[PDB]
Amino acid sequence: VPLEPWTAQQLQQATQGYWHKDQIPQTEIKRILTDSRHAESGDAFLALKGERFDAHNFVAQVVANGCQVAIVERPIDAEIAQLVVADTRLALGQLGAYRREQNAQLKVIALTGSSGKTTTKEMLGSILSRLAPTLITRGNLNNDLGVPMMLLELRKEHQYAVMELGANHQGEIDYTSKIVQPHVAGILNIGTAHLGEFGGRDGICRAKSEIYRHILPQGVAIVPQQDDFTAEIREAAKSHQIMSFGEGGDVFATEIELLPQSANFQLHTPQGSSFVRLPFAGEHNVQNATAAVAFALALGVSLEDIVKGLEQAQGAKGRLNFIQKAPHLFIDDTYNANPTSMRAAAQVLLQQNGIKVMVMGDIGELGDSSWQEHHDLGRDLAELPLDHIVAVGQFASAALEGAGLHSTKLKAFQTQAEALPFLINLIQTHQPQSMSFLFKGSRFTHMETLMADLMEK
Ligand SMILES: Nc1ncnc2c1ncn2[C@@H]1O[C@H](COP(=O)(O)OP(=O)(O)OP(=O)(O)O)[C@@H](O)[C@H]1O
Ligand SMILES: O=c1ccn([C@@H]2O[C@H](COP(=O)(O)OP(=O)(O)O)[C@@H](O)[C@H]2O)c(=O)[nH]1
Ligand SMILES: [Mg+2]
Repeated sequence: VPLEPWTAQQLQQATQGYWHKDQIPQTEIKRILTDSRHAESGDAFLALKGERFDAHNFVAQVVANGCQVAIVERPIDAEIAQLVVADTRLALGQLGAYRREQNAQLKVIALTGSSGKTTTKEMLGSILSRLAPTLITRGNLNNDLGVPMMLLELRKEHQYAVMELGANHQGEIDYTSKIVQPHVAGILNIGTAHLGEFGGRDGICRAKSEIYRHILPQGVAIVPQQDDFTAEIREAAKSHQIMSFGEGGDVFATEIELLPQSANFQLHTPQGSSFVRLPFAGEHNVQNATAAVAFALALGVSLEDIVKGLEQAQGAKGRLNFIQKAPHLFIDDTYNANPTSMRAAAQVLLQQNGIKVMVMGDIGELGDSSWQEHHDLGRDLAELPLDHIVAVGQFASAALEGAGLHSTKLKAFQTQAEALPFLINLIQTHQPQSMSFLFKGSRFTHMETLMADLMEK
């Protein structure tokens, strides 16, 4: 915020809807929201429906709260101006697309990939915000509804927009990218497909490849040079000018030095080279950095400004955020977690100093291997130079059993409420000594709360 307001005319024109009983708002709309709990005077309540729910059911609530404007699929019997449209989900997409179009001064990026989307997006935001007002995706608003919701936040001051697209299924990326109308778009990588997921990895590649379809004239397609699908992705982008990142590509890194909380490397590009002291840890973040560089070069940003942007960029919440507290270290890497990611984080914890204790949560999405996965993990993780391995969750016992000849190193737990005391006690268990805490786990375990609860102590 703030938000550039809408006039009744603009709302009507973008959706081609009609004002119920000719009741046209005489004041502008300051905001368009879908949450009936927050709609107030000046807002336009957009009623969405879906699997087992229909926000049209809550229109009386926004009316009671002062809201006098709503965007609906069917006229409701209540005292409120109503812009009637055929489909409110499509109308939302049209409102975002219309605002995007009205902001002709924008240079737009759209990116996707199986991993590193948010990090790369943050890196670009850092680079571009140094130059001019820039709007980047917030949180996970990267789907059919999220993308347009973000575009509603565009303002005349914005010169750049970095839109993250997180869809993985056929036709989804075409939908959101068409709304976005990017000048530069591309794919970071193609990961693994869900167990039994229709299409497999090939399906993810075809889905994400839809991101090249609506690149504007004289635009640029960014492609990953080191991915199992590089050849297929290059073919999909053949109708556009191409720039690549990764080994053997246009933008790549050499002499990488992985430091405890950062990474050093020599950056190579068609616009020259430069050393980079990247304030992010791990090789994956170096790869994300190279992608950000390619995306930025495609927008005409100088190499000098790109490096400056990278060196002062900050990671997203829950993505390896180093929090130093007294002689103790707290690495908040709770955003999400998977098979690999969990073992990778363990290492980063090792590269640190003092007493290493990895507070992990449930890795949620291994259907039946939830026991087998956590079993082997706790086995290999407890086999590392790690000191203590606190495991919280329903499959925490699966890790304790897997520990095997390392059961004295791992102590399972069902809840944070039960584990918290163990960490507080384990703190003094080592008297005044430095300790490195690394909190990981799937998004639903919200391990950041436990970490916050332990730090607030
Ligand atoms: N290039 C990469 N390859 C593989 N994993 C990565 C890469 N960059 C980051 N990660 C891993 O992905 C996790 C999330 O990173 P990030 O939020 O940037 O990705 P994302 O693609 O936005 O996630 P989501 O799919 O939920 O949108 C990190 O904790 C990290 O382990
Ligand atoms: O009771 C509800 C359920 C959903 N929504 C809105 O409708 C959107 C889409 O909901 P859906 O269940 O279709 O997808 P989800 O967001 O849960 O993935 C959400 O982002 C909300 O903004 C709402 O207003 N009330
Ligand atoms: Mg994301």
